Amino acid sequence: KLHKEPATLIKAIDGDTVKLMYKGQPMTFRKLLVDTPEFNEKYGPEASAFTKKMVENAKKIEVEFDKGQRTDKYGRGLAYIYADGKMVNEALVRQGLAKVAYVYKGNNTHEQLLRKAEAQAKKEKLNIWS
Repeated sequence: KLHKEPATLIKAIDGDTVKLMYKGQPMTFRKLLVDTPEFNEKYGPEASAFTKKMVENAKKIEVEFDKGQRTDKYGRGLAYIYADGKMVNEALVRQGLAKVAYVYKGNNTHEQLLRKAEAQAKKEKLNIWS
């Protein structure tokens, strides 16, 4: 069972990385099970803009850790990010602005949900999939 925890946006970084105040401290988060293009590749700025809008325009941001390792080696929180109850990781993939990433260290709870969204984006030849 996973639980959502409040966070506050500090700064949108790129498609799949964002900085938030979490449990009183600023922390950089990496979105679980997604890979957005780096800003200097195709759909990079598109993925960055999408995430940025979602997190800035949200009234409530939440972070949901999975059951695996909670930080990568670069110190980034590994989480599912929600803006107003809506999962940003999922939205990226469904919009075809991110691919589903390999499972990292037991963090697989929403893998099927995301592969589902990705198959549909691909079926629609949407963005990355055009």
